[PDB]
Amino acid sequence: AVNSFVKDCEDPNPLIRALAVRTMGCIRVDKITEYLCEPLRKCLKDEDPYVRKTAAVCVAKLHDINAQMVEDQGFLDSLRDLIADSNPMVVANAVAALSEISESHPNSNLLDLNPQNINKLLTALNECTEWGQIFILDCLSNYNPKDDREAQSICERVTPRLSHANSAVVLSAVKVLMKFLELLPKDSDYYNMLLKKLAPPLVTLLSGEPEVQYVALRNINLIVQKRPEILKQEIKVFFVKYNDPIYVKLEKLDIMIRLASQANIAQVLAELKEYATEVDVDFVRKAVRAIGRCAIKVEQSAERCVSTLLDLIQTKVNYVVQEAIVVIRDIFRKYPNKYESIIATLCENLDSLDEPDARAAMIWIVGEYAERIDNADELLESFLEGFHDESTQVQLTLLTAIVKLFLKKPSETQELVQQVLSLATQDSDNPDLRDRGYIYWRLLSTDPVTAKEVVLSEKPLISEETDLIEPTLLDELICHIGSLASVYHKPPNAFV
Amino acid sequence: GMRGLAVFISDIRNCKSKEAEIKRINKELANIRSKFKGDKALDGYSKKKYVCKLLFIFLLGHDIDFGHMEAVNLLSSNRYTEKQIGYLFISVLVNSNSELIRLINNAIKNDLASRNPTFMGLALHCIANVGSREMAEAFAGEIPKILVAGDTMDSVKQSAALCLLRLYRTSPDLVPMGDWTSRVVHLLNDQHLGVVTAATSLITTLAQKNPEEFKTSVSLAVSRLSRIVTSASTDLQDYTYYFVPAPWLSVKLLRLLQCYPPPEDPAVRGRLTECLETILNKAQEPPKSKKVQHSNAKNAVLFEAISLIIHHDSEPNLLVRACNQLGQFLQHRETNLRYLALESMCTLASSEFSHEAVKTHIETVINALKTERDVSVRQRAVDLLYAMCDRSNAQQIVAEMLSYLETADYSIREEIVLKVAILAEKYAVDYTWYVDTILNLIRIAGDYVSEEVWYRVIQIVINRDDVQGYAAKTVFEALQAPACHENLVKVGGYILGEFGNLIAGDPRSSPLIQFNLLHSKFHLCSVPTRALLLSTYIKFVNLFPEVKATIQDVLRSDSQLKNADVELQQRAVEYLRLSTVASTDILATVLEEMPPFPER
Amino acid sequence: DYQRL
Amino acid sequence: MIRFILIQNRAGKTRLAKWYMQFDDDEKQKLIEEVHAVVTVRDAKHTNFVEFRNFKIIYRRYAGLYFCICVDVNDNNLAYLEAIHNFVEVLNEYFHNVCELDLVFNFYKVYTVVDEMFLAGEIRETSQTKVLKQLLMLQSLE
Amino acid sequence: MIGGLFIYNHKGEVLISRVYRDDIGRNAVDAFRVNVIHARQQVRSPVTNIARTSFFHVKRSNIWLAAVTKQNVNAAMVFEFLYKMCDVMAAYFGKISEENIKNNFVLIYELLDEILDFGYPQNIGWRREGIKYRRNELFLDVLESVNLLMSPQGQVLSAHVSGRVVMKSYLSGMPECKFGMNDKIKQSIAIDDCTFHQCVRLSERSISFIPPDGEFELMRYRTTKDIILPFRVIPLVREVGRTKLEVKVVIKSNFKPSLLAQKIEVRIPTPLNTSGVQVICMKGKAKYKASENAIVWKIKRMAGMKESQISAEIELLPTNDKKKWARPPISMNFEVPFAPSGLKVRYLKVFEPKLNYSDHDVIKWVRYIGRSGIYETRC
Repeated sequence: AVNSFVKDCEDPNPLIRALAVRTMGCIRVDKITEYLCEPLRKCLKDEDPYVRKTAAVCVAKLHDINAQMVEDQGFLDSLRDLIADSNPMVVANAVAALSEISESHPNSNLLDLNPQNINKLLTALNECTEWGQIFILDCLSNYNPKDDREAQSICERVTPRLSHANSAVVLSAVKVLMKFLELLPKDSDYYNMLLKKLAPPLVTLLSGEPEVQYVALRNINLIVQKRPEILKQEIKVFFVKYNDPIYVKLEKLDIMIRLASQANIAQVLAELKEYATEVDVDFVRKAVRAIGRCAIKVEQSAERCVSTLLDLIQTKVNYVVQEAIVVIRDIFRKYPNKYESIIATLCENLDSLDEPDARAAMIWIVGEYAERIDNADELLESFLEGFHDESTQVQLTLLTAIVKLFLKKPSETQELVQQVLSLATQDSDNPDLRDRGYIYWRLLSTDPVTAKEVVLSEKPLISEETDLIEPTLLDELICHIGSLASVYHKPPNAFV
Repeated sequence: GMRGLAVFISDIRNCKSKEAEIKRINKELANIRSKFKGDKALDGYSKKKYVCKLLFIFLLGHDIDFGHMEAVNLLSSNRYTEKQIGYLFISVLVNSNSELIRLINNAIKNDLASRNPTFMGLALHCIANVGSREMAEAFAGEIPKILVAGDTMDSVKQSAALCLLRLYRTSPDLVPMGDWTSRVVHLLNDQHLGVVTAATSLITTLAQKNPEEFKTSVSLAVSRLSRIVTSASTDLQDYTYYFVPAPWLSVKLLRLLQCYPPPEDPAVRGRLTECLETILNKAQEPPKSKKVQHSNAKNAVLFEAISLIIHHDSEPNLLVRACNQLGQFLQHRETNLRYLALESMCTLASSEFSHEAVKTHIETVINALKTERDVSVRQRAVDLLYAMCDRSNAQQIVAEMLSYLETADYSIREEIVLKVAILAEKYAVDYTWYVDTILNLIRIAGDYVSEEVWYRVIQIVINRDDVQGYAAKTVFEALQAPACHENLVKVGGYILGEFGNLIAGDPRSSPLIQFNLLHSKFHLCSVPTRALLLSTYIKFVNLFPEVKATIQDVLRSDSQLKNADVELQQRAVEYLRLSTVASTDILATVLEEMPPFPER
Repeated sequence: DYQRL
Repeated sequence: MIRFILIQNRAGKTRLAKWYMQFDDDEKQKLIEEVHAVVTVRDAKHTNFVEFRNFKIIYRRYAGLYFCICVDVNDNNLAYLEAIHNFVEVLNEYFHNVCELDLVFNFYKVYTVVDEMFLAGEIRETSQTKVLKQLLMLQSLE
Repeated sequence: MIGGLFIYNHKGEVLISRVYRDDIGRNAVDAFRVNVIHARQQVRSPVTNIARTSFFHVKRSNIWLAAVTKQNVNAAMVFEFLYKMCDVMAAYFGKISEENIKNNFVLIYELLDEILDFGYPQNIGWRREGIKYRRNELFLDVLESVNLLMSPQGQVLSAHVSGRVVMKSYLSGMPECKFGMNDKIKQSIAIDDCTFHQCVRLSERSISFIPPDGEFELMRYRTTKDIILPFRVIPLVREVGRTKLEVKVVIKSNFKPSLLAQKIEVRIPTPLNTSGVQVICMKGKAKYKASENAIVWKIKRMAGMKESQISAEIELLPTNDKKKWARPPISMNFEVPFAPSGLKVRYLKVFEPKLNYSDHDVIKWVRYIGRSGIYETRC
């Protein structure tokens, strides 16, 4: 059929030619590549946008299999010259092919683009449709601006583009321009008017299907973490309505926290009050988490949220109590030695610990305020029953809390520290835990004098940093906003 | 007949989405409670229909909460159908009650004193299908009274034997060993083959647990085998399926013999040999019924005979012939034949006289693995290799099976990795090859390995001494790969942070380069990962104050000192404060080399 | 309803 | 010995399950979903032998029916397959036409038959004609 | 890009399947069937990944749409492609039904082969020149959706309108259209934001274009301020011990008295433990439905600048009274013959320089059709 394929590639009618090329381009055998190398040369060079576009797609499909080939590189060069084509579709599929082969990466990728090509692709953007526009956009997320001249010109070239495909093309354009924010914030004020420009189109995207709302909302949360100074006071708009899908509700609450300000305390507290009444466990947990974050954000919210979370503590629901435990741990880490009276209540509701993290939080807290509590020693001694099968992190937390408490009050924790150190040094399959046990055995046997210099040193605050992300991770996501990577919140270095 | 149950089933079955059926079943629950609580509980059709409807509802996926005394009522009845439905309800619905148990006991002991298959059959079915403590206690020696020197309806005998077997499975302690075995080892010759089957089940269990009591049966049972193997072309077509005379009893007696050593009686052994040879010879001629079931039954009998041979091990030549026949089946057209043949070869590999033949077929096993396109056969062949594993074996085996891991879907990946680790632990000849295999596997799979396997390899490394430098060098050579896995970061960080003194001599592996690689991989880490990296950094400070200035610079970042996590902040404070002093006395003292890990 | 523009 | 018995359709609606040892309902039902998942993905061209954890399943098809059988590790499987085939034969010859509606409406009859030749996790009766005779005599009286 | 593409029905079986890449296997479709349709863990995300395998799912009619890939593509483009596939299916064979899907094998195969190769989507572009109409006529439909969250304390919590333009033109030749409306931003309104069709040219901003043949949408726009409220709802709730509630709901017609409302729907919230409700209505008919916890009062017609109310007695079943009933908002659904935004059309300058006929030959038709979106009044 391959000979029949070539004969059809010689057919006067362009449709049969393109059909033959398309059929050959899909089969993956060791000899199809070298065989179609010769027919495909005169199909890229043909009197038809249909044939040229099909041959471009088939070149793309060709390079992916068995094709390193010098003639394949000649195909690449011919395709690159066919960027200068009269068909929007031909150049669109050509640049799509170029981008796909740019994923095949012996560091020699994309082979092109300079001011001349930049103007050509601007013209293509003018004269092509959704698919080609996206191909141009994500191909041009690879250029490096030489200076402010071309950056300025291309940015006016793209700024009007609130276009037909909306989400795809618009968000691709946002990707490109966010990539090309390198100019200082207060320049000749294109920057400021662009800042004003961005709010409307971003607002418009919350009016699609709940799934595009989710994708856009993920992207918005990422950008807000990157830049909070864009939608400064549009906190009103993204209030959750009572029939959203739950995930949208959750991330909307997260963004609510991201944008709460000095004017927002009253509305935010009311909002969280009606949201807390919902029955979903995850919703309630994230809502009280939001309560805690708002408490962190400002002091009046701090005291009000402490009061509300104490009320939730006497609501006697276990999981919300543990979440509020983690919250109050964070609060004391941020605002210490103000609300120590709640620790008595926490000790009363200490029988409600069924999660390792909340148990670790109680362990660390009772370690901290050992001066406050004369009874927590017996509690942690009861917790000493489980050395194994109690999760490594809980083991480390109890180890550090016990050693610090013994440092503060050696009179009654001597046998405890020797027994826990012996258990750590004689049972640890955790190499790091054994090393840590050895370190503290050669430390408490050296002097408490230096240990209090080391261990007892006070720790800095947190200063309103709720649920942030690693800088470089965020930056590399800013290379790939529109794709799956941003939603997954994890780089392609973990998935190939 | 009966129409109301059909009407009910049609009404509720023909329903829309489950909410409408929920309202329907609620209305029916109201109706049925109104009929039972209050109203007149009529005897036959009313309550029979009601309880049948309730049972259908319960099996449909809902619950029945009432009408349990009125369910015992059907047990206390004259009609067969009423008692049968009551038995259905009590057997299917068993709740936590004591009065119900006592009433069931009363009804069963009263009904058992009948003389028809129906009543004793229903009672024994109730006892065996569910079973309780007191109800088994009431007939501990009563069922033997039926099954001693007393003959009842043959189906009744089968029911009694099976019920006693069930009760002994549930209460082996509460079963006496009185002088009743004599008839049990007498009724094996009985003509009725169902009674033979039930008795064979009971004898199999008891004799496999109590060999001494049932040694008498051997000769009689082997005589039964001899007569049944060739009886006639029409002997008991009542018990003959598709031209094959009684396969199940042959298989069952073959399994029965396995509880004893090879029989001593020369007549028994000779007749057994002749019978098995006869089995082989009839297997020689082509099937007499082209429907597959004939072949299935014959090969079932054959394979159980092979099992008897392998367990008792009488003959070297017979074992080799069995191996050859099975090998013929390993490429047989039928897939089930291939499966059973490969299983039987897995068993037969243990036969040392045919183990040489099996070894010559190890390549055939490999080919069947790589040609299966059926998954199951490959891990079965892996198990076979596990059985046949010695040193040189282990070598070529792990080579082929790491290839067969790089061809593995998702999970057989991880558990075959686990057996690879344990096999290397068992058969390590040179420990460099062991760590080499470990790193090869972590390269191939990576994501699905363990949390304790690398614990064990660290223990081995710290206990082997000499290989530690080579291991560290190999690790440092490995980590320079562009794509780097996160667990590789843990293992490399630990090994190099604890042995950097040996490897820092080479400028390409200078302490500067080590720290550069570590801080490069720093941003691909979990929080425990970066805690471990902080610990390795401080131990590295112990190793080479040369870089300490840059090291002191690194952990002094705001991201770490004002970190939002407790333990990371604590570790940063501790390391910073101990580097602040850096007296080199406490610094060297506390940070020792670390004693080797004792083996668990 | 429709009205003359 | 036999653990339990399953007969399921393409969708997975539970018409019959029969156990022999003490077992809780939640584990029973979940086992139902994963055994359903395992069986439904296969087709004709696969060996009817599957191994999962500590048990093994035999499962033969009829039109649109899944008949699943759970037993121990060392039992003789294809013998049980023959038993199931004979079971289907006797059920077919009973009604003169076997269908799902027979299962729906003659569930007690199916209960009686399986009790008459399946008890305590083992085969009880293998002879078809005697089963038919017992069926005829026990269907007669009320 | 995209390899396999699979579709299900509500019963769960595969309907039509085509795979464009070697990567995708039957395991993907099987896992999709088991883990979506047969998995009872409802709470999810519209996308999912298992063992590095991305699954894309959406339900329309009773039909699942499954897309699977290995690489990090943009989701929005693929989703637009899926919407395009569904829309062309609906266009080609109307209602989307299982047998309707089934009886189109050749259509499905030729379209998938043409529109899509190896995962790559293939496909004046709005009006030709040979269109002629001796009766130059155009129709205007003004569709606007009103959204309101209304407080119990009498303040508008949120208000915004999504508006779209629907026009049906039948004109000869290549008409040059200039749209005239009060874009002063004296009659004037402000356009908060707007997106257009490809025919719209940027160069107060007016719309200059050559319209596509027949019916088409010129522009998409959103309005949030200066929105004329169609209705005002007055909630009143009274508790009567532990057995009854006295709730009377008053609604205000906030439009011209000459305007008659059509198909008025009011949904009055009631607790699940409501033992009964007695309905009183002076206009229309009032019904109580204990099932969904609502009181159904429908008004056929009722004029602007007027008021209507329902007297209701909500009888409650005694229960755990400590946990008080959280009142849902009072929701109303309606259709109005006017635009809540207030847009006024100055003109529509349509000229044909090519053909020798004037603007007076055009029959220009305009009407307003307002719809209710989310209209809830908290109580």
